[PDB]
Amino acid sequence: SPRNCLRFTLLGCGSSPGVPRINGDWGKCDPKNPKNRRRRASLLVERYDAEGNNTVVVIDTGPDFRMQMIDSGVHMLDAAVYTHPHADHIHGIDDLRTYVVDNGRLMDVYANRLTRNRLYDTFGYCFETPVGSSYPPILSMHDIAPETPFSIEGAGGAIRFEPFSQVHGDIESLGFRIGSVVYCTDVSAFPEQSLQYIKDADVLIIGALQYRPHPSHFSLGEALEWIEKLSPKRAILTHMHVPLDYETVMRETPHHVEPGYDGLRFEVAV
Amino acid sequence: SPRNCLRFTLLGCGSSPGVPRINGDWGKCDPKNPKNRRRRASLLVERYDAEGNNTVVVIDTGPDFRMQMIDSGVHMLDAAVYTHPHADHIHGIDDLRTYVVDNGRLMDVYANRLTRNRLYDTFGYCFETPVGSSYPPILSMHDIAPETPFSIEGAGGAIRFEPFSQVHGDIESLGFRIGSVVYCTDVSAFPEQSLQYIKDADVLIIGALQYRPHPSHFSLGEALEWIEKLSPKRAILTHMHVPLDYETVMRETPHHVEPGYDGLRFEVAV
Ligand SMILES: Nc1nc2c(ncn2[C@@H]2O[C@H](COP(=O)(O)O)[C@@H](O)[C@H]2O)c(=O)[nH]1
Ligand SMILES: Nc1nc2c(ncn2[C@@H]2O[C@H](COP(=O)(O)O)[C@@H](O)[C@H]2O)c(=O)[nH]1
Ligand SMILES: [K+]
Ligand SMILES: [K+]
Ligand SMILES: [Mn+2]
Ligand SMILES: [Mn+2]
Ligand SMILES: [Mn+2]
Ligand SMILES: [Mn+2]
Repeated sequence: SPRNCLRFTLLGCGSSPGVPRINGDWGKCDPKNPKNRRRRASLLVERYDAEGNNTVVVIDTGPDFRMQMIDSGVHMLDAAVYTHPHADHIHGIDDLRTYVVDNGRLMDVYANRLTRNRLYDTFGYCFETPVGSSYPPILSMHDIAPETPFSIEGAGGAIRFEPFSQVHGDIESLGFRIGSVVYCTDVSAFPEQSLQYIKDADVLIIGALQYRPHPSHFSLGEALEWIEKLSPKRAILTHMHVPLDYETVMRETPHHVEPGYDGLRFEVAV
Repeated sequence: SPRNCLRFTLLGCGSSPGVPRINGDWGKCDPKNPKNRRRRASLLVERYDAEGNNTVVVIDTGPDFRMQMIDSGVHMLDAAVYTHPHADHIHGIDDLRTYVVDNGRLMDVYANRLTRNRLYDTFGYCFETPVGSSYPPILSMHDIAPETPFSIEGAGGAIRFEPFSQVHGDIESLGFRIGSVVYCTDVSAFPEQSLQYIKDADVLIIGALQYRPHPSHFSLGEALEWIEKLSPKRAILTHMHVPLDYETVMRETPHHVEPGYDGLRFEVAV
């Protein structure tokens, strides 16, 4: 059992349609390598104390959330933190309901104004019972904003997040630093003020969609450029689309850089 | 390869949180029997011609839709038909996008007014590009209503659906007859006018949630009562929650009645 650590699990490392796409398209990925089967992008963040008690926080609840949590072996949850309101990051939100019953209290969720306002539109019944329904709400909303740290409490002690702004095509997404681990998905550019949060990470988890440019995400080359500038000790690529084959990308990248895979898990000192 | 037939695949046969729940709760289900692992409720409907060309229609696109379609081995889709606007039946809707690209045209979806109006609220971006976005819409909406048959065209020939009203707790859901196969999920009572569509089926797929009463679904006993009255040649139970173990329910039910399982597949004459 883990003790005296943060533990991170890469729940999903795929692009918005997953790998393979729903039509069975693997792109250039080797279908025989299980590491190329990719769920939608999400990160589990845990803190364990000396006795193995844990605080558990998920970053994003996409459509794969339920299977991600089942397969993680972690059976409790303290909070959900959201990057931005795109389908692949939010459409598994209803599956928070079981934990509300287990915990006997609303699930604390964390989101910026843009994300929160879209969740209210799309998933109002999670916040407020609509006319003609008997379903109680399940979520308790908390604001977050770039450059304002926030902490989530739980049985393993507090987990402190440092959110920051990312450009994501035509909208803003959030990245987060947790200790010396940084999570940057759905990003096409980093604003100058965000650099302090992303440099000198022990582990930088950074989105690299594909080889060719895309308006909303870094290409592999752009991600590598950023990794060279930010000098993380280790980098892990995420939000990888069907052009990016695990073995191939492993070869093409520096030794301290690797494509992620679903279930990739590591512990770090608190 | 299939020929000259309708083919039905039970894509999912679970209750709204799946089996096991996200917290790893299997209830009374034997976790060692793969048939007890249940995705959210959905049915694939295909028509094959003499040369093996197919028309493909899905009933409901819940969170498991992508994996359901991948695992089905069927890599194309002509339409989606919706029963009612509950999370477990609609929150995988974004994953229709790949087929829109493949088909070069909007995905035809079919829904009653209640369902359509909720989809417009929750998933507006699928119908109409919102302010500040460049994402084109992906869906083309068609009305359906109880007692009004409708047909979907495709490469395998037309598939004719006969929709009818079901009581589902505080709302209405739709059931459908396709030839002599009937699909009745999320139903707590059948209105008198719907009986003509449900009697004398070759195969009746009918929701049975659990043993104890529930306001929104038939219990196993209630489902069996209905099966005795409607005299289907074969019945398959669906939308089964964690109290209902496959082997156990198999024993407890008449020979012509069985609990479903994900991937359950059969062909019938056109
Ligand atoms: N919930 C939501 N999803 C959107 C919206 N516009 C696009 N999407 C979906 O969000 C995803 C964008 O994927 P990305 O390439 O940023 O990972 C796709 O699944 C796309 O269909 C929107 O306005 N709301
Ligand atoms: N999309 C949507 N889902 C709902 C609403 N109210 C309840 N739900 C969800 O719909 C499901 C109801 O499940 P049922 O027991 O009918 O299979 C649960 O996942 C529940 O959280 C609603 O107003 N809209
Ligand atoms: K490498
Ligand atoms: K039986
Ligand atoms: Mn994304
Ligand atoms: Mn995005
Ligand atoms: Mn349901
Ligand atoms: Mn329902």
